[PDB]
Amino acid sequence: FTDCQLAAAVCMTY
Amino acid sequence: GEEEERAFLVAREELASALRRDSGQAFSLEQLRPLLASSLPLAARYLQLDAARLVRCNAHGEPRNYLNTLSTALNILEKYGRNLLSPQRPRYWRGVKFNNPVFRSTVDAVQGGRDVLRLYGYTEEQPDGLSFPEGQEEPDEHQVATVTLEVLLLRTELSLLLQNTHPRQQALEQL
Ligand SMILES: *CC(=O)Nc1ccc(NC(=O)C*)cc1
Ligand SMILES: [N]
Repeated sequence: FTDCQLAAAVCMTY
Repeated sequence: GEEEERAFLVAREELASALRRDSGQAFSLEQLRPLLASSLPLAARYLQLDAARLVRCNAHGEPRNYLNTLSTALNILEKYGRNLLSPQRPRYWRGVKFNNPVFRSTVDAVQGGRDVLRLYGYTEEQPDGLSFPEGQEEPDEHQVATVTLEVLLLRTELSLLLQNTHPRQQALEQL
């Protein structure tokens, strides 16, 4: 994945 | 013996304080040299993370592959700790749900990835994931900063092993 897919996904699990 | 350990713990506390000062700070390989070029064993250098278990229990297949799956999990786990130290935390930071494709492919793809979230403060086992206890209203900055630094340091150590430029590569390769 890209670094922005990871950050956006982090906010998705909240 | 205890002097090399003392110098490590002092440098660990110094770098963890800078994380609290700025949660988006990027550390150079020079700033991490006191933490990278250390002869101390893993148990003396990783006080919160279980580096040996996270690496050996996930060492299955080729090192090119599982060291990378570990790095991606450590990368996304670092962002979890950095958001907790941010001056403007995310809205629902208190809980983390697991039914996400990226989460399944990163954190839930390595053994012990969920347990790193416990070190941040997500100790309440919920149906869909983990959450902070009902008592705490804000995360412990010192605990989050030290765990985020250890997650950052381990990802750095694994990245140098993949580049074959680790200062103690031969010792770490023998897990
Ligand atoms: C490229 C990049 O930095 N992207 C990015 C996307 C999302 C977020 N944050 C959230 O979704 C909360 C940060 C960075
Ligand atoms: N969430």
